[PDB]
Amino acid sequence: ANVETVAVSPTICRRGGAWFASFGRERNSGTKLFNISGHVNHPCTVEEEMSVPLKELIEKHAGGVIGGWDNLLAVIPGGSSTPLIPKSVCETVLMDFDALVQAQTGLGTAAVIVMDRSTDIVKAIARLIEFYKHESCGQCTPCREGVDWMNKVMARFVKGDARPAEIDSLWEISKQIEGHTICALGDGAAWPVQGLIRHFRPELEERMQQFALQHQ
Amino acid sequence: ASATRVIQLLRNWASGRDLQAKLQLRYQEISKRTQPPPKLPVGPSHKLSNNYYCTR
Ligand SMILES: Cc1cc2nc3c(=O)[nH]c(=O)nc-3n(C[C@H](O)[C@H](O)[C@H](O)COP(=O)(O)O)c2cc1C
Ligand code: SF4
Repeated sequence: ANVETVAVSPTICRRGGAWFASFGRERNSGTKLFNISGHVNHPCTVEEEMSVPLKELIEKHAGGVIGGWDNLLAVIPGGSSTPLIPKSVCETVLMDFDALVQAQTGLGTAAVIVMDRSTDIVKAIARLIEFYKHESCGQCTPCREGVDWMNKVMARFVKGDARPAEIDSLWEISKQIEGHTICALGDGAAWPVQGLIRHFRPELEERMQQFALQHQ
Repeated sequence: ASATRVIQLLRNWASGRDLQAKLQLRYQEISKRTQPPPKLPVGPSHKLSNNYYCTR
């Protein structure tokens, strides 16, 4: 059991399950710790009710996005394993399991990472993939080989060496890792690239265009 | 051919057709024995995605 889950249990016993279930939406009960980091004025850790909207949490406890809310580019809501969401989704999304699942991003550890409009999103996702490549235990074939493969592909994506067709290839590669490994680390490596391709494909395409035009 | 015009006329009268137009021996209208390199396209299964072997 997670330490937060173990640590909230005596309070639940003392005050009752009804008190804990009074907070949040149905099937999303209780309070939660949030770590807001990245491009915020006041990165911090707070305790808040579950279904709090993301924008309200960011602008109330983290001092708002650096440069204003209109400077927001993307948010990773639940740690590196969750897919990122663009600014248009963060306007009304709530911070619980169900709402973030409907947003195709998941809640995870409730670790909000904020990236503003000055962020190279491709570089950030490639750094996350490098982290997963360095953290893979190597036991099973899909993680051990495919995560390294996607790391190389994303490293080439950062410069722009690749061709647009490879993007689809990358997608398929991630699909061959997800659901085919012993543990969920493979899923946690496959999902960030899926989110980046889902929401920022034109950025990758224009990077490849600029690389081709610069290097004949 | 190198035949003199009188021999050409004799050949054409004997055969009944103009032989100089369609000669059995090929002189210089054939292709060069040295050619530029080719390129040779690949094929329909050379895609990078949506190409699972179980579908083909
Ligand atoms: C690669 C990987 C790393 C994980 N690391 C942690 C971790 O550091 N701490 C943690 O509490 N759970 C971690 N988890 C999730 C554990 O499965 C989880 O702690 C466990 O299921 C406890 O369940 P609980 O959240 O109901 O208490 C990790 C899962 C994966 C796949
Ligand atoms: S998916 Fe899990 S078990 Fe398989 S290689 Fe990666 S870390 Fe090891």
